[PDB]
Amino acid sequence: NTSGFQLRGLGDAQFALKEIDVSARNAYGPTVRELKETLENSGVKVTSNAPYHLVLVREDNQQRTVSYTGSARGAEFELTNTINYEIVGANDLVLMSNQVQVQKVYVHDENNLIGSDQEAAQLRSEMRRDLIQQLSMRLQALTPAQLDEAQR
Amino acid sequence: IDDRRQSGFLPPSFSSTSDTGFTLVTPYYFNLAPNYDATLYPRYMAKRGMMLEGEFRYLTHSSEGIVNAAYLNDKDDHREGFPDYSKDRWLYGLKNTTGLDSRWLAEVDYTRISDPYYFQDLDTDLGVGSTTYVNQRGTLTYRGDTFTGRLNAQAYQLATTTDVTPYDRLPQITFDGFLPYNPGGMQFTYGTEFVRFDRDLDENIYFNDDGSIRGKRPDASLQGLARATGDRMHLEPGMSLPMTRSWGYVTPTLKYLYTKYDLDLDSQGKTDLNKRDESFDSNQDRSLPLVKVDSGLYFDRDTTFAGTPFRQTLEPRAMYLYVPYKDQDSLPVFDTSEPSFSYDSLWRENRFTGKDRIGDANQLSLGVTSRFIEENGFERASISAGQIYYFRDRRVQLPGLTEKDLKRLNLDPSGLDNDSWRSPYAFAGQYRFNRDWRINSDFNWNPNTSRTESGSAIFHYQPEVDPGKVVNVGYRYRADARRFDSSRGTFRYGNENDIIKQHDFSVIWPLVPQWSVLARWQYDYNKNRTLEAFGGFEYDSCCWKLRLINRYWLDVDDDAFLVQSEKADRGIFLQIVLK
Ligand SMILES: CCCCCCCCOCCOCCOCCOCCO
Ligand SMILES: CCCCCCCCOCCOCCOCCOCCO
Ligand SMILES: CCCCCCCCOCCOCCOCCOCCO
Ligand SMILES: CCCCCCCCOCCOCCOCCOCCO
Ligand SMILES: CCCCCCCCOCCOCCOCCOCCO
Ligand SMILES: CCCCCCCCOCCOCCOCCOCCO
Repeated sequence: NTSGFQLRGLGDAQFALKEIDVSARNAYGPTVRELKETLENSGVKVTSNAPYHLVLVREDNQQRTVSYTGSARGAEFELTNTINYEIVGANDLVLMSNQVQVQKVYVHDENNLIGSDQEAAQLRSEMRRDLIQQLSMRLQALTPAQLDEAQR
Repeated sequence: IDDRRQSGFLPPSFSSTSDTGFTLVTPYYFNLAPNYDATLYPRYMAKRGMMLEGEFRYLTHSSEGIVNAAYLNDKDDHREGFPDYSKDRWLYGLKNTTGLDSRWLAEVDYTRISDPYYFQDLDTDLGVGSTTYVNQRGTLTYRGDTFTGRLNAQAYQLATTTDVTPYDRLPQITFDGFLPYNPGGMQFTYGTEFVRFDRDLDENIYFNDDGSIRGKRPDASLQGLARATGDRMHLEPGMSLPMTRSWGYVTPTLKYLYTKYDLDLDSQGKTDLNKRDESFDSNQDRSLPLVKVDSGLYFDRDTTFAGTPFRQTLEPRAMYLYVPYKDQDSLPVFDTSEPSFSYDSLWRENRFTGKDRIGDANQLSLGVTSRFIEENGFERASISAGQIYYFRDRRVQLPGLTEKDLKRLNLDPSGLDNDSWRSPYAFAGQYRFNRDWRINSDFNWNPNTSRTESGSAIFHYQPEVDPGKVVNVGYRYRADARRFDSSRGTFRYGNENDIIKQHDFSVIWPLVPQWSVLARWQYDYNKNRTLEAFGGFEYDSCCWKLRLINRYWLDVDDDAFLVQSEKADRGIFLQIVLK
């Protein structure tokens, strides 16, 4: 009891919003699929019939060189995955909107391109699951009490 | 106002690099754009002739793509003696992606150049570095709710003459799916793959007039199974049973990996080198069980920093991994690479990528992650620390990194221990803020050799939604890189020539109203050499915008003798803009 730390109890990972229509620009893809999967495993059912939708628009996978070899050639690549999500409510009204991103660095080989592509793929999978984790944490903090307060 | 449709000339740009000489570009923006646009880039150069580029872009619901073209009649000369030299420089490629709404995803990533020196002479967009290859791939993907099938035809075109010819995955078919289950029951997964790796080696020596030979392509440095081609089938069924609780989770997983190779050795590889040392088997076989137990706990806490309430979660994680040892030295490497050590390394079923090498395992990976979440669900900070404890050794290594180095290489690089009882300590830190504050750190310390393997400290500074003030400070270190050696035909650990210890500085800052300073400096402490350094001013008038910089940078080069040389250049760059 010196620290103040103690195990998590149901009341924390309760997930207030227990139902939401998860859709994406990439209608069928690893991101959205594993997202709906994680949510369902968390206790939240996913259905097109819903007043509240989580829409994933523009998932972007960027890559840039961040370090260089002794011959001024690419040594390490930095992959940055960025998903732009918006929460939509009644009558196609964008209730809110934000982005979530993550980035990781891997060693690129100029003489082993396919291996580097595999490494990049695995890295993209891990980053994917991390982004889904973050989106989960964000959706958990939501409450149905937060309304549209639309005004025009 | 509209005026997004500038269907006329775009604000031009000048460049005097004292190497490319006077260079004027005068872009034209074809705004046939309800949803798709076009752009023409007529670049005039002094040392070289007049060239033109064409960039088409289209963006719609369920579709996205960019088409690129470029042509130049080479005025500049005396790159004649260089091999694969062309006077008609051209580039054409398609980066497509269709069917994001359907279950049929058609991706395309094609790019064909005229000669390896296209980017080393004409490309200035990617300034500091320069791509040594371009993608020639086409992917068709069906994606059911329960499974996912993919036909992929991927290849690469060398934008250099000093790298080995890349392998082709002419037909890579993958079928990865799961099985419907009920909460409390077992979960079944399966991953199948079939790839035909092929490659057209060009080991033909290039000549002179009096000097006779002057250098041979790197492909002629490949020996034995390094010259191998052929097909590979992988079957990987697996089962998992995740017992999840609100405070912790324990997930046992048992998989089985079966890989079979139908190889071809092109004779020169097998008749000469192999027979000179060992035997060759075109029919190869591998079968391994895999056990993975993943446990973890969840702790919570309530803190308050600067009035802002944060939730500091403590997340300890443990993972046991068992894979029995099988001699895989008789196998060739096609898609396998060995990534350097990090925190993620602790939670991977295999320390290798691809399927050519399955790491012999008997490990207990221990780690922890403390993260700070503000009650809107936002992750503001994250700290991760871990280490792997080895109960056995790591015998399965890449070609040239196993006990080949003991014999046919007589080498023992510093910092390489595969027989120690523990891994380096892995630290991964991250501190974020929405008004674009962002510091990211990574550090890996080997206690056995008492040496730093990998280091990283990246910092991105911005103020209160003011896009004028930006400050980037980065420090990077890397000495555990495992890369294929062109001059040795095998893999190599910690190349003395390619060891990374570099810093990257960048800044944009307001001096006086309508004026701002722009600067950047990349420096390699290993060569004690500056990669890139530019500085200048940006005048932001009420009507126009003027950016002028003095720039010094190194560009990649491969001389007539086919060795990787770095060659620098200084120049003045000017650009106008209306926004
Ligand atoms: C999209 C599949 C392309 C992969 C085919 C293998 C190419 C590997 O060699 C590249 C260099 O060879 C020149 C390519 O040949 C002409 C290409 O243009 C024809 C369009 O398919
Ligand atoms: C005859 C199996 C080899 C040794 C016996 C081990 C018994 C448990 O392992 C069974 C898995 O063996 C792999 C079978 O080959 C792949 C077929 O399953 C893949 C599904 O596509
Ligand atoms: C826990 C550290 C040592 C365990 C290494 C596994 C091999 C020796 O232990 C065998 C007896 O343990 C029972 C089963 O072990 C786990 C399953 O993997 C062993 C394959 O039979
Ligand atoms: C013989 C001279 C030594 C060769 C240059 C090595 C210098 C490396 O250390 C430089 C560290 O000094 C940092 C000062 O920062 C000034 C740059 O910041 C301005 C941003 O462009
Ligand atoms: C450019 C932003 C202002 C910060 C000053 C950094 C200047 C570094 O660029 C120098 C470019 O000259 C290239 C020569 O490299 C250094 C050679 O002298 C070192 C002696 O070993
Ligand atoms: C034709 C160009 C020859 C000049 C040699 C280039 C030297 C490399 O340094 C470029 C940047 O160095 C600082 C010069 O800054 C330009 C003026 O702006 C200064 C305000 O930061």
